Amino acid sequence: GLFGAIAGFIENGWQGLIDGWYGFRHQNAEGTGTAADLKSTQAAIDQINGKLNRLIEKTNDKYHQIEKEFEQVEGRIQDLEKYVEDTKIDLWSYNAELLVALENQHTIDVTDSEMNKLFERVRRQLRENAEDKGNGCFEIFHKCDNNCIESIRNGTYDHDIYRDEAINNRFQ
Amino acid sequence: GNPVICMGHHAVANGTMVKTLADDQVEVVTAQELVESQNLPELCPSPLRLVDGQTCDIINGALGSPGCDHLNGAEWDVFIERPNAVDTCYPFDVPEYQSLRSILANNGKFEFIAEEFQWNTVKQNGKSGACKRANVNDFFNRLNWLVKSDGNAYPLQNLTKINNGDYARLYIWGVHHPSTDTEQTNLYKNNPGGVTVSTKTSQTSVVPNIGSRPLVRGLSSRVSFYWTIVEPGDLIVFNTIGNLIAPRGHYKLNNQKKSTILNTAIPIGSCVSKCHTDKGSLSTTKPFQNISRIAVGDCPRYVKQGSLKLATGMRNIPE
Ligand SMILES: *[C@@H]1O[C@H](CO)[C@@H](O)[C@H](O)[C@H]1NC(C)=O
Ligand SMILES: *[C@@H]1O[C@H](CO)[C@@H](O)[C@H](O)[C@H]1NC(C)=O
Repeated sequence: GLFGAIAGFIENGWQGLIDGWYGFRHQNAEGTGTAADLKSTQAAIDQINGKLNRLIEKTNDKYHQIEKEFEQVEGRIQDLEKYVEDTKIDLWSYNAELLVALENQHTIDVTDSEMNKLFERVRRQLRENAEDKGNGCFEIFHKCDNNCIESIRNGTYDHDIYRDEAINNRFQ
Repeated sequence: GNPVICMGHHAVANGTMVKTLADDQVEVVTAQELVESQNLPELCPSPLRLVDGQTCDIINGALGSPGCDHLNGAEWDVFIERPNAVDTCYPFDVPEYQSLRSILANNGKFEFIAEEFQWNTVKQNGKSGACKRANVNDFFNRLNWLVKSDGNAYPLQNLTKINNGDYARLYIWGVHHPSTDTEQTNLYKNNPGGVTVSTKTSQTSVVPNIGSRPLVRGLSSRVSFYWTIVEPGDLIVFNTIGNLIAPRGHYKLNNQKKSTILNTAIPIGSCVSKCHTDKGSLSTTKPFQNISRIAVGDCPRYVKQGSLKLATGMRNIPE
């Protein structure tokens, strides 16, 4: 993708994460955990389902048209009829081919984008209390219990509470 | 200071391959097929009105051939026409066959209107040995064979009917073609014969041809069928110095013609589907189909490809 997160600085996905498209995996003094991020997950699902709805249902309600099969050739008039249909099919085949290719290219970019938005959101939360390890992981430079981790995931983390402890660990 | 928090994304063991602009084989977590490549082995009678012609093609149904009586009064969204339809009458050719067939199918209904034509000295209701409905020599029940007086005399005949109705009328009339010069003089009188059907705007006339033709039906003669549309405010004149297969009436024409015909051998079933192909109905929400270019109703668009997968998930990178 364009943002280089999925199949990028995140080396792979998590088969364990089964209740979301994106989430957090942590480790602290008391253990480890994986939890889904709903906002990012929902942001991607909504965008993809939007594509699905624009697609499924447009109006091709056709009744009386033209003959498309022939026993024997008749010449001029039959040639035109066949040529007309053959031209139609190639143009619609082309449209279907390009559409899927475009939609798919975009969908992959959107999902890569949503991964990166999540990473960036969390990066901004942590301020000077954490350092980017380079693999979609932050080293947190202060003791951070389960309530602390949950405060990061639910967006209530207050960096000022830990900043003194964090600055001192980072730089000395 | 060493707690760690990692941001990530889901993955499955095995995903689906999709195409993009730059890569025709990318693995994504979920995908949705956009090309319907499965059809039903029957045709759905709902919610579209399908009329099964069975043994009659739509031309024979309009003519009133033996065994086409069920098609009388019938209204259809789609007329289903069987490939094993069989000719069951004194037989024929329609010069502009496809155009007549198209007009009848598009019109959508078989609503026949009776009207009686005062033919002069000339007989009526001539029948045949190649057109026998239940055991007994007959003819197209919408047509009327005129034959010779007893005292051999067929005057020039002209009648006229005037359309003051609020709809356009479709008259279907024929012209008989004898094998010999004797057959004509037998049947009756003149040599040559001839028919001239006029409207205000037009005038169509035929002189019968007389020759050795192959043996279909078991006779060497044939009928040539024609049609004339009479708008509200127009008239139709029949002139005959001989050989007219005269009409018993006119068909009613819908102002808006929204119907059509589908030629297939697929049986009609129980399902509900607004989309019918010659291979059977389609029951799908997919935008495209590779089943048949012959498609009628509310249908996906026909395309050449057998599969087009739309990614509904991110790239799949497991472990
Ligand atoms: C018969 O033809 C004459 C002219 O030959 C015409 O004036 C008359 O209106 C016609 N009548 C009918 C009933 O067609
Ligand atoms: C439609 O595609 C399927 C596979 O998706 C293929 O098996 C089938 O032969 C195709 N039909 C035609 C008429 O090409």
